[PDB]
Amino acid sequence: NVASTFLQAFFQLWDHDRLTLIPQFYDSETTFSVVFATDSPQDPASSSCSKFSRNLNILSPRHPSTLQRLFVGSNLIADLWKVLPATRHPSLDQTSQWLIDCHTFPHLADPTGMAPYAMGLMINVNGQCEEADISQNLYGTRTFSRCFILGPSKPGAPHPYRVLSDQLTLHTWKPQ
Repeated sequence: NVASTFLQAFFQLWDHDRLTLIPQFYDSETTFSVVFATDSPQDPASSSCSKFSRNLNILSPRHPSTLQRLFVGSNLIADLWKVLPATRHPSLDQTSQWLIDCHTFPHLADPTGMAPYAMGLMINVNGQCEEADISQNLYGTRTFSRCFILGPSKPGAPHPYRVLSDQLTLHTWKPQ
């Protein structure tokens, strides 16, 4: 199971050494997205994304009830990831915590040009984690859904597969 192998490594790194993930799996073609709500009072990630978008003037005003999405190109991924809260994810060994779906996506082009089509992998992850922001002194449990789109990597890549798209949706944050 490639998804389990990828997610086990991905989330362990995401907790302790996330920036390592970018050179390994991410490239110039990749896009990263975060969906969050402005309404939440004690949400650390929402404030982090909100401040980040404002600083780079990326933010576009919407109704408070309306959901907000922040998407960044390859150059901005590292800086955005830095700002996001520290997280501790439960091991995938605990089946109750994670719901993982892995599906083939045979619509991708072949970078080599050797074959007409290239095999693509789509990974959807439902999980929970412990989000802590020390500077704010905010601690809580997060509910999230994350979607990965995997395709064949470009030449000189560390790994055979790369992340074409990464979409993170922040649903609920429970204090203490």
